[PDB]
Amino acid sequence: TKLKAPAVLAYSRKINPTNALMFAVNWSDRDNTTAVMVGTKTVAGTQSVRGNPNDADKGNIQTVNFANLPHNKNTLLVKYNVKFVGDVFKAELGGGEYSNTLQTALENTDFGTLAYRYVYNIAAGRTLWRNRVGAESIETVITVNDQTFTFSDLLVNEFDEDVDVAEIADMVAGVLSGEGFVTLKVEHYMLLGEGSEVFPSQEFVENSKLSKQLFDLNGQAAMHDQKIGNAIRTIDTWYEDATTPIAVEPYGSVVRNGVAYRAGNKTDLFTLMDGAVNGKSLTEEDQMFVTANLIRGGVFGG
Amino acid sequence: TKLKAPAVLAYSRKINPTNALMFAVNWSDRDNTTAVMVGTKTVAGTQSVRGNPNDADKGNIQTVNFANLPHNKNTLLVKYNVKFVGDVFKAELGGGEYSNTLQTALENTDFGTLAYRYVYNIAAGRTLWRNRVGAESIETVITVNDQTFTFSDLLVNEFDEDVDVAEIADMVAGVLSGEGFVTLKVEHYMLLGEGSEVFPSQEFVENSKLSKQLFDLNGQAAMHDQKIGNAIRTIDTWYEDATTPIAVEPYGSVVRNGVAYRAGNKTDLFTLMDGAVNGKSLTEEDQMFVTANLIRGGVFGG
Amino acid sequence: MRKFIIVKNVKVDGINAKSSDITVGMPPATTFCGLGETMSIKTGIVVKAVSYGSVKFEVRGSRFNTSVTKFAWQDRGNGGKANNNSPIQPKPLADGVFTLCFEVEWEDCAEVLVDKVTNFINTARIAGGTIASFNKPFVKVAKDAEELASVKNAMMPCYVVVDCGVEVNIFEDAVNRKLQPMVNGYKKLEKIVDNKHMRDKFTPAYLATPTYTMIGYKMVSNVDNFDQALWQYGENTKVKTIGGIY
Amino acid sequence: MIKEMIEDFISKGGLIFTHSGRYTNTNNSCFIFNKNDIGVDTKVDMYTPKSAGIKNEEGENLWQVLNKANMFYRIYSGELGEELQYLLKSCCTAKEDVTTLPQIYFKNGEGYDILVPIGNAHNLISGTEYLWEHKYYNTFTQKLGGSNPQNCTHACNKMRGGFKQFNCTPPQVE
DNA sequence: GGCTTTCGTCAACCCTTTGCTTAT
Repeated sequence: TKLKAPAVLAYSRKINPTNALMFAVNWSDRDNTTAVMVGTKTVAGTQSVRGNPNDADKGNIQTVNFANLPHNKNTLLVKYNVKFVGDVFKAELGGGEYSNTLQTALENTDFGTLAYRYVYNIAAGRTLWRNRVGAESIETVITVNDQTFTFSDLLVNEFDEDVDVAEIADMVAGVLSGEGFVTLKVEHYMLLGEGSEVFPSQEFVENSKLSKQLFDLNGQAAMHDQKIGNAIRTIDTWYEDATTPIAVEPYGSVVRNGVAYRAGNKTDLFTLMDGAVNGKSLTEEDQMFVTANLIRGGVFGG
Repeated sequence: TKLKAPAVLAYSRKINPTNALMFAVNWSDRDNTTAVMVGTKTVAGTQSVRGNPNDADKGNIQTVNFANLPHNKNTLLVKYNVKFVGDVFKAELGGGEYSNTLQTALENTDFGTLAYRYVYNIAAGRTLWRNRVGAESIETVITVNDQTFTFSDLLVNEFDEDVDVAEIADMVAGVLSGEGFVTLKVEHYMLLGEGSEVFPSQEFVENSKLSKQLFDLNGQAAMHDQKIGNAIRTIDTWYEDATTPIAVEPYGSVVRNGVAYRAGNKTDLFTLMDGAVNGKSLTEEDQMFVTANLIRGGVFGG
Repeated sequence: MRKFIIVKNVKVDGINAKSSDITVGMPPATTFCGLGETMSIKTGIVVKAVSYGSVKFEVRGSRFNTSVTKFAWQDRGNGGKANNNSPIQPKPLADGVFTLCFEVEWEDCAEVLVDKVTNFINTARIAGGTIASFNKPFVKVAKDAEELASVKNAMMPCYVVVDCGVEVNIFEDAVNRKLQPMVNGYKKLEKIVDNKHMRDKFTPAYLATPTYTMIGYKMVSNVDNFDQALWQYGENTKVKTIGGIY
Repeated sequence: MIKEMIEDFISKGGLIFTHSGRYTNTNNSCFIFNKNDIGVDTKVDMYTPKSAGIKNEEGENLWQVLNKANMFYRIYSGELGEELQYLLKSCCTAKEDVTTLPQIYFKNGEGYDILVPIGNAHNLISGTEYLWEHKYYNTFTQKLGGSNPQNCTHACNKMRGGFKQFNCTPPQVE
């Protein structure tokens, strides 16, 4: 009757950022890159917890990891490379009569708009997260192969139409819709300010003395590759009652807000994927969602 | 005469690969071989499990092993040895009036083509798998005894005719048909990029701390020797409706894709072997397949 | 006169760590004694005693779980089952670096022994492994008891096991004595009558179970003797050291 | 009902053994009972096809009631009658299947002796119980049978938490 | 008369979380 997903089935990651290294430069002198080193700050606070109002006149001492620009440098350089790998519908695990009837199902999907929203999320600078707030002017450069594109001020939640993001979108969608790879060496300049607070990704630490432990390779302030790759795939404006782009999770999940935007409305990855395998056509914005999840990868069968 | 099989017919592994050892070098200076350190990364994502949509508003915290190139080096160095031993038609268990008459039925295979597709998988770089995707340039250095061979651009799917793969193939075929060892000190270089993720073999373990455990030797990243061997024996393009080479197995099966390409159609190793011993006219491809499994080895219980 | 040929840094790659059903890790002394007897059959040099060591050794896997090796579908009449995965029997693997010492009566030159060994080690597996790269064999002699111990010192960066003796059993002597077991031999239970499916047919065949001894991994330069660290076969199919219990 | 579960056992299949190769490979079915190693703390094992059997209406099958409080030695001596003695002794027999079984040579002093090492049942269950109850932690864990531990033995079927193996890792230099 | 495929049977845990020695 219906063609089911294999019990072993997985897709590999097709947007591969490096762990971003976060440097300190000036706005005019961008080639004097010093390393923003993560240091340790022990802070005297105040105990303010929603349950206990009796231990509210005491004050907790929490040691945290901090990251600031040096006071002679007013611009945070965030350096990473984004590897857009092709062969999107080629499943790593499984791949018998379900990953091949879904490749032919998502054969006319709008890969160009998907790549435009990806390289726009790298180009508006959404892969900086909290690093963008309180910045006088942003400037990202994307040095794709023997080229260089500069985007100063792009709107974040609105995927506006400009021609250089369309150029990198075309040369990425000539890889995502086909075979091979394309790399984007991306440098993010934010005129934050001299000595301003710099926000890395903080590590998951369990039973550690630090209340906040930032990511570091050899001491430098750094952001996780998964944190960049989440913000690249914040392209989903096609869920029910859509107001902002969220990451393309299989259920439209946002763990920050504590709600899944595509679960329960029969608009998640698995029901649309099963419908695409079992004959039923999908909307263009839903075809974009399912092949965006195939770009994202994951255990897509159980 | 119904030359019926023994209970267990066991052949030794005639390809003897070692564990790959993952090092970080630069593309220009390939002499500062620093070890690729297996690290410990704890992630925060979302659940996104099939048929579990009421848990999709939650997250999952998964400690994984990760191996990245350091952000001063931009080329992953993969070092292993491949020891082609030839005693192909000699059995560990059993062997008499079944292995000898198979030896005098498999004496006229193209050992040169088998050694060619054996060496080509070491030369095109199929031993890297997901280390091979996204690489700008995959230059492989094979050091056979006092004879350094280099290869820089080979299509991993099609066995296109090279003039230096065939030179290694002659001595590997002379050892496989005869006796001895022609051990291949093999050096792989992949221009992946600065700080790109490398993909070691993952251990099938039952680890409580880690959800993905990568193979580490002393702490340096490594790939499994049977994984390398599975890459080398990925020569089989002689099955029904052949598209891509698969590993030569007794049933021509890959458990990863969930399909067996040489089962249920009288083209398995045991059916062809039984025809070979009772007297048939095997074609060149399915004779090459049986002697490729004999180099692969394995207990043949039943 | 004792002629000790020492090979060092033998990177064996794919050692099946299942020495027994209760011991998983370093291959036992029966493995290295069988390797010495394999060299005795293949080349011809009569080795009567063998030592070994551990420059590095990691059983691949987690703290309490070894890596489960995936199994290939290798069985007759199992073609309808080959589409799914294969059932996996317990076989842990381990990857380690070994030093080795042999005690051989060669009574000949020393640059031809090295090679009646390098032409064997390149075609031999140390407990199902794959010998990746080993340092060049070097023959050393022992005249007195201290010449021998200029060889013990010569197979260095390593932890040679010493026989420490079983008191009552292995489980009692593992938690009281902080120590670990190792298969030092096998005990013949019954006689196999079906020799049609065996390795040789002519050699008498016995069903057996491991018998264990406990061992200690003293660094070889910290061992007082080296005859207490030189394993050899015994009488009731028991490998043992010449210096006995440490 | 330790007389009923014995005629049960024997009918279904019933092979009491203190040594088997099912702990090595589950495709084995070789079972030998050694007469000379039965001691006061010797934990005996059993096998039926698909590990079939009926419980004692308290939740325990034949294996745990025969392993609890030296009941196997109780019957084997004859403290529960000689009508249970002959049933238990006719249960313990022999089986030979070197299939899937490692085969190594071992010297006899003046010749060789091809030798098949099979696992010990007392060693496995007794090691799990003792190294759990005296908390030995430099050790491994192996679940025999895979995802269906009713295949190998009865110990497998019951102790599905996993048999414990010694961590025989040596020290590493540097 | 085996013989080789596929479906039908039979189950049920309690877990623990670094040193082993430690260089001629």
